[PDB]
Amino acid sequence: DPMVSKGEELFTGVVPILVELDGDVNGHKFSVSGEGEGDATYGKLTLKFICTTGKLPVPWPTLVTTFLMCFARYPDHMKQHDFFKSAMPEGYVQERTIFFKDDGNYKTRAEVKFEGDTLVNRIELKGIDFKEDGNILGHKLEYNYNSHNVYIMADKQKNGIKVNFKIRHNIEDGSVQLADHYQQNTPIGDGPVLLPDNHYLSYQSALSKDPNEKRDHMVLLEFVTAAGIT
Repeated sequence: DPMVSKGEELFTGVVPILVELDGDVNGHKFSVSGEGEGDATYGKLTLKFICTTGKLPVPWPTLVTTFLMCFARYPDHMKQHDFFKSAMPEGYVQERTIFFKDDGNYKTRAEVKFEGDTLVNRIELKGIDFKEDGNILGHKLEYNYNSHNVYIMADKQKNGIKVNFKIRHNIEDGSVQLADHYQQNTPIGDGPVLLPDNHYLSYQSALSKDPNEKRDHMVLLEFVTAAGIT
């Protein structure tokens, strides 16, 4: 399939990644840069993020979803359902609203695209209605992360996809902070794209710290595999 060949041919080896985020949560401003690499053959991403403005005013884990679904491993039987790659190199727009239960919300807009050989994820994040002493602005979320299925459906009328999922962030007292994600993706280009049958992506995420890093930061290792169409 000459289509499966193209956007796909972009992802067959290891691909450098750049991430840039401009954040304002309750008038708390911040910027984050990230660098790393994706190997979609194995559904694998390794990135390190740095708050370049000092202290991150929210928990790092609250940002993991926002900080690259084109790096999912789609099984051979499922290649015709990989929207993310199909949109490349021109890229796509990924927009979210993420509702933190009993707290504020983030609204994000991202452009995911190639800049030459580098895959680039440019983000703007606005958070509003947060509690200064909640689990988010009060930094009460543990530095870890649970595995999660993400359910993808076609959005045929917007020539793109809808993604819907919940993330439970562990709180220090042992309870959980629910973060309800609503997502929409649309191609940046005017060309054809693969619009998938309902399926899901399985996410495993591991959060760590660089022992030689003084700045406020996050090392993220994600494995992501498409499933749910046998």
